[PDB]
Amino acid sequence: AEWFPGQPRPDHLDGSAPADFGFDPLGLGVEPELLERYKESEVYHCRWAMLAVPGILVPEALGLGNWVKAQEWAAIPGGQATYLGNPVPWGTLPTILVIEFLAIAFVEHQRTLEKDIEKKKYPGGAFDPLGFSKDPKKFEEYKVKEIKNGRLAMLAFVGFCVQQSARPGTGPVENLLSHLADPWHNNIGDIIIPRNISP
Amino acid sequence: ELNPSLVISLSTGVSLFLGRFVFFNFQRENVGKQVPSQNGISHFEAGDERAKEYVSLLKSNDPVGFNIVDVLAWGSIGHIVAYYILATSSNGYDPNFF
Amino acid sequence: MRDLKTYLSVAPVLSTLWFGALAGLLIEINRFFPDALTFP
Amino acid sequence: KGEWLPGLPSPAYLDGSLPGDNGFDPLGLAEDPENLKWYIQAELVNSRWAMLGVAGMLLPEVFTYLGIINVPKWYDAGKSEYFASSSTLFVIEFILFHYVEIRRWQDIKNPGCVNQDPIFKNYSLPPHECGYPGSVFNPLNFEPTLEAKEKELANGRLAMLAFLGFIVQHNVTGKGPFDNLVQHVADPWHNTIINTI
Amino acid sequence: DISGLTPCKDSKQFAKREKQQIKKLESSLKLYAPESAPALALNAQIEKTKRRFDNYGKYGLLCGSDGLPHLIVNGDQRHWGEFITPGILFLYIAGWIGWVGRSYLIAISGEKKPAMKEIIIDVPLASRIIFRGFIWPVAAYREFLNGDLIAKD
Ligand code: CLA
Ligand code: CLA
Ligand SMILES: CC(/C=C/C=C(C)/C=C/[C@@]12O[C@]1(C)C[C@@H](O)CC2(C)C)=C\C=C\C=C(C)\C=C\C=C(C)\C=C\[C@@]12O[C@]1(C)C[C@@H](O)CC2(C)C
Ligand SMILES: CC1=C(/C=C/C(C)=C/C=C/C(C)=C/C=C/C=C(C)/C=C/C=C(C)/C=C/C2=C(C)CCCC2(C)C)C(C)(C)CCC1
Ligand SMILES: CCCCCCCS[C@@H]1O[C@H](CO)[C@@H](O)[C@H](O)[C@H]1O
Repeated sequence: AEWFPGQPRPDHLDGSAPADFGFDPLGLGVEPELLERYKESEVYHCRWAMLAVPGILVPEALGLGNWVKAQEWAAIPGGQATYLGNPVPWGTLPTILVIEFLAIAFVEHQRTLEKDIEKKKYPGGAFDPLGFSKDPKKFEEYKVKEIKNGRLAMLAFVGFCVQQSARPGTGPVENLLSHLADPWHNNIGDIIIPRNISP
Repeated sequence: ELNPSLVISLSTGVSLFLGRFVFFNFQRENVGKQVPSQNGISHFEAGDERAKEYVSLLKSNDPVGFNIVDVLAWGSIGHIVAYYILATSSNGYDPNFF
Repeated sequence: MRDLKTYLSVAPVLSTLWFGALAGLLIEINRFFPDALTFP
Repeated sequence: KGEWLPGLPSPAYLDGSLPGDNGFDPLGLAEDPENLKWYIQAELVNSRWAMLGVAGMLLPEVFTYLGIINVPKWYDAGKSEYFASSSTLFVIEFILFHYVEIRRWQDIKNPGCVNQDPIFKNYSLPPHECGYPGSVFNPLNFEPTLEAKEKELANGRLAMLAFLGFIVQHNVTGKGPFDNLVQHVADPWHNTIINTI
Repeated sequence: DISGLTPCKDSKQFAKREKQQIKKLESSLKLYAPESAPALALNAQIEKTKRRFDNYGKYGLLCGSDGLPHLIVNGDQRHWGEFITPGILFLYIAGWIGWVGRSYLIAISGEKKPAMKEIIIDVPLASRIIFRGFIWPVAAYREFLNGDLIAKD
């Protein structure tokens, strides 16, 4: 389909790619190589954003804290972490920083020795143990579903960040419950119009 | 209370491991494309005899070509990190954010 | 008559008439609305 | 095709084919055809909104003066208490209009893009003229004759002038339109714009 | 208030300035008969000063530690009458002038010797053009979309 009904689609976007709805007003993907890089970047971003949403929502829904509150055990000299209400014996900032740096630097490396363009985004193999990708038609439709769900997760991350900035000290689940309490008074309106009656 | 020898040795070891097994390929493929040159030719080819590269110094019997210059660079990075850790842990700085 | 109207359309004469009218307008505005620092 | 000023020739681009053409363009705003096509749509939508606005300010005040209903003034209805608070209402209005006005704009850019609805692809708007959708927007099937368009444009222009009069009268008197009319008709020769200055 | 300034209705230096101005004006009043025309003219100046200071008090201006009004430009919604509204009015008048000039320069461009209409002005043509600046924002915008504003060389 098309993102803007009644608008001609750009020449460099012909709809053959998964989830291609002809959205590129600024013309960032005119160069084919840049478009190919952007595709893999978008899929990699979508997967991280999709992983983030349950990890932001579930701990707060269980009362374990808040996606912003959970990061403030650091910035305290004696700070120790907590998992499901249980202290982490090694959960101190200098240790976790080194472990995170080493592990992520090692796994992001050797993601880069993959030179086949199609397998930079869809490696398969050990990452596809159940074999969903063997059927080509199903593989293509699953690609479309992955990109479409990822875009929604990306938008939800911005929702989380802007809600946190707009209402400090609150969480996404708290915001949803507050809206569901009085939907006609707890909205975005008192934030874009910040309680300032001009007359 | 932090042992200086342990911290320095561990940081140097980690830096050398990263430089030898993780970031080696990127560094080599980047130095391959950046050779200083003036007017389309290298400094030595221009006539600067003091700009000749030391072939007898950069060669090594490492299976991937790790040499003394890589050791010096990654060890300097490891020592810098180690001394940052020691100097940042000894002080009692508390950013009172919360 | 035509030539005199052509002369009165020359740049200096039109300029002095226009700036005289402007000066009179501004002077009368300042006479009836003096000492204006802001716009109420 | 009439003359807004008897004697003045009509501009060349005003051919007398458009509804409501009286040769009125002293400032040459519609000389470029691309600008005239835009100004036709602008006039239609502004007249249509001003019509409803003038009705909304006038009629409930007339019915309040007669005692049938009791509603606040048009300039005072804003700070009344409703079920949804002003900011929420504004946000809903912004979203709904951001949809409908872009749908309308796509038709101005090219005539026949947005005739088909997305959700129920079975239906579609029959081909029409810009600013005159019809079909669903004309449920009672009133025929769009030249007379009807001329009446619509005349009443719309009168409505825009009425809206401007309402705004200036409230700014310079502080009261509503109908009470200004009552005060004037009570003693016409001492209740004019001169006595308010 | 803003930037440590106090409103001129509260500041004592403003009132002291007003008192000293009236005292300076009243010293020359002693040299004339109470009924003479110079005595009538200095009294008008005294009333003008009183009205000026009362207006500066009423408009809600901010005064420094010197008793003089200070302008606030940053964009405060209670100080728009000092820069924002006058600036908008100036930008409306200047755009009017510029647009009327541009239209007249365009109208005489296609003639045999167009330099003669630049020293001897075609007054009827100028009269035609002049009142088109009342809607100058609309036309200036509209030639931006179409592309009749900027010469693409
Ligand atoms: C739409 C037409 C219209 C009508 C019927 C009225 C009617 C009235 N106006 Mg009014 N007015 C209008 C437009 C209109 N106005 C516009 C557009 C403005 C903005 C400039 C004003 C600004 C205005 C002020 C500032 C004041 C009035 C006042 C009044 C009332 C008595 C004094 C008077 O009429 O002289 C003044 C009338 C005018 C200045 C209007 C001239 C401009 C319009 C466009 C004339 C058009 C004539 C039109 C063809 C007639 C249509 C008749 C039709 C309805 C049958 C009277 C009820 C006075 C009032 O409320 O005191 C009781 C008052 O103080 N009006
Ligand atoms: C049609 C009139 C007109 C227009 C539209 C412009 C427009 C422009 N001039 Mg400009 N200019 C003009 C006349 C005009 N000028 C005259 C007569 C002179 C000689 C004194 C200059 C000297 C001049 C210089 C030295 C510079 C500009 C610059 C500019 C540009 C930036 C704005 C600016 O700095 O304004 C400032 C404008 C002036 C200082 C001169 C204004 C003179 C009056 C107000 C204009 C009167 C026009 C005419 C007499 C009225 C026509 C009447 C007709 C209906 C019969 C802008 C494109 C600047 C530029 O290129 O940067 C982008 C720049 O550095 N102009
Ligand atoms: C749309 C409109 C008004 C809409 C009003 C609305 C929705 C009101 C809503 C409310 O009241 C209610 C319902 C209930 C209240 O509780 C709340 C509010 C919100 C207050 C006015 C348009 C008003 C539009 C107007 C007045 C336009 C006038 C334009 C003119 C006269 C131009 C003339 C020229 O352009 C030509 C024709 C030819 C050129 O050559 C020469 C010149 C002269 C330049
Ligand atoms: C042979 C061999 C081996 C071994 C190796 C080794 C063991 C090496 C080592 C190496 C090393 C061991 C190196 C080191 C280096 C170091 C360095 C290079 C350092 C530097 C330093 C610095 C640079 C410092 C600085 C400073 C100062 C001076 C002062 C204080 C502060 C600071 C820190 C800044 C193996 C078994 C593996 C295998 C094969 C065989
Ligand atoms: C107030 C608007 C009308 C003012 C008319 C004044 C004279 S108009 C005058 O006529 C001359 C020929 O007689 C022309 O040469 C000249 O260009 C023209 O400006």
